[PDB]
Amino acid sequence: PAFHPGELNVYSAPGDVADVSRALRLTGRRVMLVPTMGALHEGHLALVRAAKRVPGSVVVVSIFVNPMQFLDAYPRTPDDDLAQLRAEGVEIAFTPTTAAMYPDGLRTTVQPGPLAAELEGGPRPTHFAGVLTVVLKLLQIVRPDRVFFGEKDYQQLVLIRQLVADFNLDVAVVGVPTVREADGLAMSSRNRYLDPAQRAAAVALSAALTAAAHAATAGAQAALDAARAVLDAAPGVAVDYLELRDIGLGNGSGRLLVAARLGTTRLLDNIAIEIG
Amino acid sequence: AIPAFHPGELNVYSAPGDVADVSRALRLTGRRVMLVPTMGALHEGHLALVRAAKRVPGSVVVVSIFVNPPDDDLAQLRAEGVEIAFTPTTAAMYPDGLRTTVQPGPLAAELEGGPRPTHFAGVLTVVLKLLQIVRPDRVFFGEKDYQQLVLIRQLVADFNLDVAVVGVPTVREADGLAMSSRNRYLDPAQRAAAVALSAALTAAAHAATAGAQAALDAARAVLDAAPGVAVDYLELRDIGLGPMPLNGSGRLLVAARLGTTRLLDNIAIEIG
Ligand SMILES: Nc1ncnc2c1ncn2[C@@H]1O[C@H](CSSCc2cccc([N+](=O)[O-])c2)[C@@H](O)[C@H]1O
Ligand SMILES: Nc1ncnc2c1ncn2[C@@H]1O[C@H](CSSCc2cccc([N+](=O)[O-])c2)[C@@H](O)[C@H]1O
Repeated sequence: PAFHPGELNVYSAPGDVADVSRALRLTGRRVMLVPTMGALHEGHLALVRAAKRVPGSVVVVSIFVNPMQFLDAYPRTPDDDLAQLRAEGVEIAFTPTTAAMYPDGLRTTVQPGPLAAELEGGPRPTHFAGVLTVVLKLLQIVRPDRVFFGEKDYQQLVLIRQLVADFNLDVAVVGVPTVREADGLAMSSRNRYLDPAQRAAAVALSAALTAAAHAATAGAQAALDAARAVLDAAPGVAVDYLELRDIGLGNGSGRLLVAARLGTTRLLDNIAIEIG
Repeated sequence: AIPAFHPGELNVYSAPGDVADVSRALRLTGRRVMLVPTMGALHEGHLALVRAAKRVPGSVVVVSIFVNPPDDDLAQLRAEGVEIAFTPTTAAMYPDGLRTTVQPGPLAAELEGGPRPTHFAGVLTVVLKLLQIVRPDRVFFGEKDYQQLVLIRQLVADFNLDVAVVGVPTVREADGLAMSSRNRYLDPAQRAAAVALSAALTAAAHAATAGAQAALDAARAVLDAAPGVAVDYLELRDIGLGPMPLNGSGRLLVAARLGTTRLLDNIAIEIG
């Protein structure tokens, strides 16, 4: 497969991107991987820009809607995605087919640890097995020096660090802070599914979290009650969970995580919390 | 700084990071890294794996010795001209206990997975780890554990691992008995009866010109002629351990208990 530096090169075949990545590493370029499900927004572009700033980097952005972590409802805009990558000066997009990634269906897979059964995994007990299986595959195909994930999906980031540690993967996991709208709303491809009213109410998630982070000088109870009060004051926000955990998602430094529904649209957000 | 490596000597590393660093450094110097996973207690069967790895031009041979949850073994490797032994502790391999693991496909529940339903999840997890630590160009496994070999091929294909899996033919005693450290536990009567596994398989392989049923019936007759041999299974499958096709290549696998000693063997079969 051909590779043209300073241009966007799109490969669909795992063998092609593997070959190009290997070649590029051999010539001294450091391979950065940004796994995505497409429908790219500024949150994804922050990942790309973090990748870019690593000197000598070549940036691979994968776009794959992984059926195993689910599907028909997921936003798909491939045209726009590659345009954005071109604008960002990304040199490699990897856009594999389902058949190329899963020629044998679900055969060997990744079994995450107990964290996958909790929070996002509570009602979706196979979700993270899906995510970790695909991320492992992407990591083996691309063999990046570093792989970039958003903090917005904090439990996912934690589990990917677990995958990496547990399987001795020779990749550094880089967590990138959540990119937010002007009012604080965490950027998400799911935000498009909010009407004007729901969009207005949705600010309560980030407002609750930031209120909690500042309340936290008064202790964990204060922080949680501050967040709960903001969410309770929000018209038509239905809370699935609001949980304060250790940073590894098992007191002093923690992470406060929220998941809520606005209509049918389920939103997530989380924030660093320092107690005292 | 990259850990010390002395060419032509047995270099022993216990730290995963150390062997990772040396393997990476060596491959950059134009060596091809060969991995031979073992559980120690080495015999000629394991040496055959080592010798296969050694004959690859440019090879550096990494033999791991690890029991999934010594000086004699090292002497044998030294004598084989192996340059790297990797001897990690359980704590070094599992610093966070069992957390993320590999879930094999359904083949792992069959055959050997009958009595041991989680056995292969353990093997694939540790093999995946060793692969990621050492990043070998090729990894060597004996055909004696054929189902394990097939499952490792599935692991490598399924997770897109960039390693060649090399199956090495089973090394046998003079009478055909597959070499295994367990053979030592057999008393004379049991050791004599144990020959029936290999004899049954080789009979089947030659009977196979007359078809699959002839091959199975020949093997069963041989096993039926042996006292104190409790057959756990005797199965003819295709080479990937799916159902046997009407003709073509297959594999015949047997497992049996002699007292408390469980023995396995298997053989290539060509049907008709
Ligand atoms: N507002 C935001 N700010 C920062 N990062 C954000 C973000 N919104 C999303 N992201 C970040 O953009 C990425 C979204 S997809 S990457 C995870 C994944 C899961 C399953 C399958 C596959 N896959 O097939 O490659 C990949 C996440 O890293 C998210 O945390
Ligand atoms: N007679 C024989 N002939 C050829 N190969 C033989 C053999 N006897 C044994 N072997 C071969 O010697 C190797 C034995 S150990 S490698 C598999 C394993 C299992 C569990 C845990 C771990 N682990 O913690 O790294 C590794 C196999 O490749 C076997 O097929």
